Amino acid sequence: KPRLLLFSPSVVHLGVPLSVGVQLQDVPRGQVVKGSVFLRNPSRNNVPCSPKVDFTLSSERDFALLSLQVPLKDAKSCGLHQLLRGPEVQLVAHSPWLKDSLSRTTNIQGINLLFSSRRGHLFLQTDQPIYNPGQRVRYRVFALDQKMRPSTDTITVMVENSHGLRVRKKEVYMPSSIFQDDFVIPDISEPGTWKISARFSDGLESNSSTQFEVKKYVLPNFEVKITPGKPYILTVPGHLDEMQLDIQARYIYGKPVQGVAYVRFGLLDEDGKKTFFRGLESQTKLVNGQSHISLSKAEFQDALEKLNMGITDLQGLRLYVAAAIIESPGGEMEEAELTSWYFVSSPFSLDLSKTKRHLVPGAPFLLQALVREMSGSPASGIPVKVSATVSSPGSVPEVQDIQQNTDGSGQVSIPIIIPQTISELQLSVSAGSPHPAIARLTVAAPPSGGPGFLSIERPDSRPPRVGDTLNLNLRAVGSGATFSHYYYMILSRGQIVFMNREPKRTLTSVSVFVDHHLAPSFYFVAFYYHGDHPVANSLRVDVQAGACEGKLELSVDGAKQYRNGESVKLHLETDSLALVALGALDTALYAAGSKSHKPLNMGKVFEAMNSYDLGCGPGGGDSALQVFQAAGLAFSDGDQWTLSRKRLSC
Amino acid sequence: VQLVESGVQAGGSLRLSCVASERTYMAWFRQAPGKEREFVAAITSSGMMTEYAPSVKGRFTISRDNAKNTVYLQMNSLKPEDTAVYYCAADLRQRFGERVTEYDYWGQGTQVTVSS
Amino acid sequence: DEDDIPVRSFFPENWLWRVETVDRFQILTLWLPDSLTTWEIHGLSLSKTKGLCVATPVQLRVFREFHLHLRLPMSVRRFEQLELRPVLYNYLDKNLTVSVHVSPVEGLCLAGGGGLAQQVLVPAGSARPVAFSVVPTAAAAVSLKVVARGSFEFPVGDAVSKVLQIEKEGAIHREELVYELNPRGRTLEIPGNSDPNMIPDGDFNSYVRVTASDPALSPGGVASLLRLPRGCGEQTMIYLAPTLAASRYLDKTEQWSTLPPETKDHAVDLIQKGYMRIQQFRKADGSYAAWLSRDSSTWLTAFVLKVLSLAQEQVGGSPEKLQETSNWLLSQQQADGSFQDPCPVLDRSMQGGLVGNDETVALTAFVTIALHHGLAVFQDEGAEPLKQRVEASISKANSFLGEKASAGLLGAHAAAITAYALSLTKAPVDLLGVAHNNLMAMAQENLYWQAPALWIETTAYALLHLLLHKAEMADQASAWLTRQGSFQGGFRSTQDTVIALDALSAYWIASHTTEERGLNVTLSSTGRNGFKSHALQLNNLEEELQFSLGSKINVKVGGNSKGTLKVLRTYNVLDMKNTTCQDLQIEVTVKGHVEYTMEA
Amino acid sequence: RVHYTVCIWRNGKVGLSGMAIADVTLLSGFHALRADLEKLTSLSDRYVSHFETEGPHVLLYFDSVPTSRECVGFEAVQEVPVGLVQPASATLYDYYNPERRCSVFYGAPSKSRLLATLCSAEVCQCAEG
Ligand SMILES: *[C@@H]1O[C@H](CO)[C@@H](O[C@@H]2O[C@H](CO)[C@@H](O)[C@H](O)[C@H]2NC(C)=O)[C@H](O)[C@H]1NC(C)=O
Ligand SMILES: *[C@@H]1O[C@H](CO)[C@@H](O)[C@H](O)[C@H]1NC(C)=O
Ligand SMILES: *[C@@H]1O[C@H](CO)[C@@H](O)[C@H](O)[C@H]1NC(C)=O
Ligand SMILES: *[C@@H]1O[C@H](CO)[C@@H](O)[C@H](O)[C@H]1NC(C)=O
Repeated sequence: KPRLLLFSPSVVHLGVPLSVGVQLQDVPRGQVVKGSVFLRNPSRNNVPCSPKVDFTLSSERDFALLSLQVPLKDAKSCGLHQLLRGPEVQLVAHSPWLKDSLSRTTNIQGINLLFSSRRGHLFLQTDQPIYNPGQRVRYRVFALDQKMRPSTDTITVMVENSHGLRVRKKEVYMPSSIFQDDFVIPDISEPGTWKISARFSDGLESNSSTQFEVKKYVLPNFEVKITPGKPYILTVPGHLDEMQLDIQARYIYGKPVQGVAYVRFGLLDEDGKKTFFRGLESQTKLVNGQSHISLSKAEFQDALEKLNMGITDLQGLRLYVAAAIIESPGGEMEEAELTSWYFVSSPFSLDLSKTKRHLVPGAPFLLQALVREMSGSPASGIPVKVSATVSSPGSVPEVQDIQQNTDGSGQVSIPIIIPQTISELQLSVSAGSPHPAIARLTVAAPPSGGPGFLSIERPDSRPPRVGDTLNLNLRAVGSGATFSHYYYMILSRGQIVFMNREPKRTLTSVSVFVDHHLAPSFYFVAFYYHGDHPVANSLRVDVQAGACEGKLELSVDGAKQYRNGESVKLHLETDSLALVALGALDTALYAAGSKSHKPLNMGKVFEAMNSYDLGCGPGGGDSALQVFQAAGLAFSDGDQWTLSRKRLSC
Repeated sequence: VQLVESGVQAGGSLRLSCVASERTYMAWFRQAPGKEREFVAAITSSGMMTEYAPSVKGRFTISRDNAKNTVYLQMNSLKPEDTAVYYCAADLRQRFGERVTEYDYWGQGTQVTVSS
Repeated sequence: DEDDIPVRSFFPENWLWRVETVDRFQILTLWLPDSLTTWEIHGLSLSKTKGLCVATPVQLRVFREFHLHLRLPMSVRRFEQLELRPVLYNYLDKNLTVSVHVSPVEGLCLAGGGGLAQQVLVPAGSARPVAFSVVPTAAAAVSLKVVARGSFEFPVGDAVSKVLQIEKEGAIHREELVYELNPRGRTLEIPGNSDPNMIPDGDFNSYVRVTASDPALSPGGVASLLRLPRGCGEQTMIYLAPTLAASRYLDKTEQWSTLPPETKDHAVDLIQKGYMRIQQFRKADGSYAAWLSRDSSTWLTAFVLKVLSLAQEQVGGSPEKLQETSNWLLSQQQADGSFQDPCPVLDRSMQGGLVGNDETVALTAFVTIALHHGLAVFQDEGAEPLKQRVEASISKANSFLGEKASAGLLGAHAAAITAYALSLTKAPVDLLGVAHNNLMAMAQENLYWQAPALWIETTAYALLHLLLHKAEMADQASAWLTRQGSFQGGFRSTQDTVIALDALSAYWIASHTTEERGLNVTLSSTGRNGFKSHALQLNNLEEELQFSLGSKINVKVGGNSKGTLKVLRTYNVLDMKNTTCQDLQIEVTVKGHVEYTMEA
Repeated sequence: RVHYTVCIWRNGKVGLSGMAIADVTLLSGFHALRADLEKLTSLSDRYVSHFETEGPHVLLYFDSVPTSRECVGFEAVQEVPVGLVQPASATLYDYYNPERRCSVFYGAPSKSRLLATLCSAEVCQCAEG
């Protein structure tokens, strides 16, 4: 019962190369199968939407990765833009071998793909984060293809308004990939959050939006921030945490400032309404730019009883704080706020988004959790206890307790062994000492009676640096020794960048050389056939942010503290020939009343890259079809086929 | 906060002194029978600056003692028809020169008469 | 010395905005702008080989030991007293007695009448603001330079020159003219500004604001209709009518993706083989009879023409082999335009709702509907004499149907079919109107007309007529067809299945249809500078355009879409706001002696 | 060598009732005596709840704003002669919303709270000299 397996990402972006994974299984080892794969849309008489691509592979090499080009001009030719319900294109594999040899219904095998014009990476950089009306707004947008190399296509720069109204549209073709432009704000425009949007002209929904805020302001000279001693308040009955915070006023150029610092406290509910306190208005004098403000527990009790709100009611209420630091003798005052401060019952937050659901019986199920102090960086040395409740239908549900101490980055991995034929697993994770943060979940076991599952495992259980070679182990569970080889494929950014075959042994150590093409998180799908059915278990694997590959290193001539009007020799380095987008931004603008939005930093670049990742969820699925859906893949072996995506984002 | 006051042929002189436990700017007021009291002079807490009633320009001077914290009011060259009861009073808000009667906790004063 | 002090005037908020190449080494000299702050310099490398990586920001810091921070207020009305406070800053280790004095600048009122030095002693590590109050009386903007010249004990001086911009007379007023737009009421006029509060000379900036303000059967059951054609020359069509209808119905509805893609290529071969299966039953004159030996039947020839002509868009058939087939049908037209069956079909079941009291009316309607379907497949070149007689044949046929259609007293199936046939072939309007009016009255009340074979078919044909004549009637019609078609094993017969699938295919494409929704307007007026025009395209978002039209403007909105258009006008008026504080007030009186170096 | 009497009042019943922060600014070389202000705060009957004084600037936080013209004073000294004649300033920031301030002026004892302008018209000229 030979089969032709067809693999490809469950979304295809028009205008950029597509990668299709095709292979053979259960071959008599004496025949060579040749065929073609092409994109045909059914609604228009099956006209191709892409050039024909053939694989012509044999049994000795049954795995093949095909780089399918899908030019956008053909998409217009086949009328893909003329569809009336959803962008549904079909990818098919045509080969006479299917009809003559396998005696199938037709000599063609295919899948259903949801195409979308989204393509290329567009990064927008504005002159300064905030504008007062009447100023000349500069900006530039970077055009980058999927492979993060400079592109030379045409884009439609669009400058929206606060109310949501277009103000300026420009179409331009950029042979240098950097488009510089200057736009002028009206002198009457009311304060608000504007927006710049740029999208590839030929494409439709490849827009990337940056928001520059227009507000009425003048440049301040000292920026004050409020840093509470502990960013959370414990409010469980009996014990109430002391509420103290430190007010720091420093000039934009660093030196401390001396003056007064008025403070008013309050409570913010979820919607945003404020409710201040009377008599708690504590004002001080800054000493060396620092002042400490505290509220005795008794004093706090007086304020609430006066308000009659009570203590037990502070469930999701936030401790408002504002300051009005007046720089005596200058007199200029620059207020601050501390909206982010909650009344929480525990000092830690449980992040269990990484533990994969759908436990695989018979293999060590791993529980990945990230414990982070609320509104703070990940914390180390937090013992975490788990109470797994294995639900065996034929016996009393067993309970297993195990504990482990945070590695140092906030992650914990505790393998809990689960037996066969288990109804489900319900566990509670407690992290903290004292006042543990409890967050219990249950995972349903895959239906029994199916073909033997597969169990991937990562020994190091630590994200790999770029350039490492992580190791992964596989093993079938159950009496499924029919197969002879282990199959796997590496997915990153919705493109099968590596497909390979592995032989079966006592231990199967599959090595992945994590290269830049696998970042920030590359899936890892592996499968084998229990004779006829497929069984698989993918694995979301993260990759550390690492560093540049272009190596843009900005530096200066030491630290001389140049006086105004002086000349500085900036030193910059680049690994390759590149165009550097130098931009100098006064820091006081961050002080000017604004959200303090993050600039264009690696957090967004890698977020932008991975925004193309189609699969979601950490991995693993009950049935081979479900796992291949979750990884962002289309799978069709002739007998079982992958359902098309219901929508672009899960 | 209580005020205590203690202390003559025409052309003479007098040195009235009012003692207050708290150290402040207490001024001098005079009241004659049948008519409303009118100020004579005042002195601030530090005593750097003082004002006198226009009728006694250059004639009545005020000084204070930093140890016993009083007011020393010498009255050289008395003018014969100035007879009246003099009141030393103050407020807690240092409203120097506040001519009109907005002083609280008035003192009792002392009777003084001038004979031609 | 006044001149020696290096006046500082360059106070940008972003200066190193450029782009340049890299070759592992370049020494670019940056001249720090004359501002005291720490600069968040950064950059992005854009390389052809490697690509982008965001650099690590560099926190350059520029600062002077003894500086002067002068922070002008943004809005400084004229005729209003102003408070300027240059806060001397002295981080040195020496007590300095410096002098602050705004240099005499035309267009302003110096409190001292000009350059009067105000000696001030600044304890080290402290600030000594020297309040300056100058009332602005200039026209547009005045640049005032504050010079801090120190004593000879340690002569360090600073000089800041910040440009002060003075706002125009009075406050600012906003006029919001909310209106509407539509395809009647096309042209509207906006009255020109006539408020008496207008300042005769002043900035009159106006902006426009236009807003667009914009507002399937089971793929499983229908996919089961794809069956391999089999049987005699009659049965080969029963399995080939739904087979093409299902393939066509899912082609137009875009439901192939729901089915496995091999199914589409599995069906394209059922029709391909099906076309051959029925083609070999063709007679010499293209009769497509039930059997080669049996006499021909015009009904089947019409039915086979419709199905085959429709499938001709896919199978690479021979156009001339189809042209002759139409010729046979024409030759059977009678004197009045009717069609008579030369041999009835062996099985009357496939006829659907044709069997009944009257047949010639339905035959005429059914054949003409099919007969037109063959017009599309005719070659654009040649057969011109053949084509011409076709229009005459249908026109003669339409006349008979119209005569019967207006007569009335006809069956429901005849009534519905007659409506569509006249609609398809563009029958004369009067006949079209009377025929259409005949259908609605005969209709019955998503209750319209389980459903037997007769009712299901007539609805589909009528439903098609409503689409070609969709407003609360077709939409309420499909709710009976789809509900009637969703039953298990629905669409019992062959004629209903082929045509019902056609109506839903036609109905679906109508209901799920989108247009340009254009709304572009035109603004024009006779301004002082002359005549100006503008337009605002809103095919697919909202737009606002800066237009220079100081008089009454002309609007010529056009487009089926409807939206909201409002125009914003900005100008200055005569102010009336009290200068005295209304809620909270201060009263401070300084009494005593203040010594002066010089007094007027 | 110079006296002050800062006076503040509030109409009330507006809904913005709250504490106030005086922003009194002195002439050149003036700084209030810390002894005088300290006396204001220590008293049981305290009006200037919190005060900070550095050089010209003086902050007199007021816990209660009376409806009437009930107000406090204090003394000040001078060291450097004032080199020019002009009106200094003042400002009452609402402690809960400093954007509803109240800028006011004053001057030397014999002078006024404004400068001499012949403005009174479309044409507008001043006569300081
Ligand atoms: C491109 O533009 C579209 C429409 O203007 C944006 O669609 C929004 O997407 C966000 C999240 O992706 C949703 O929360 C909004 O509701 C969407 N708006 C509408 C009107 O559908 C889209 O986000 C833009 N692209 C990017 C990258 O931001
Ligand atoms: C500045 O004057 C103060 C006056 O108290 C004095 O204490 C200080 O030493 C002086 N600074 C220098 C550098 O002499
Ligand atoms: C938009 O303007 C064009 C002129 O270029 C005109 O032909 C078109 O009709 C306008 N739009 C609509 C909806 O009428
Ligand atoms: C407010 O302005 C009006 C006239 O503009 C004036 O009569 C009134 O006195 C002002 N308010 C106060 C508190 O004086």
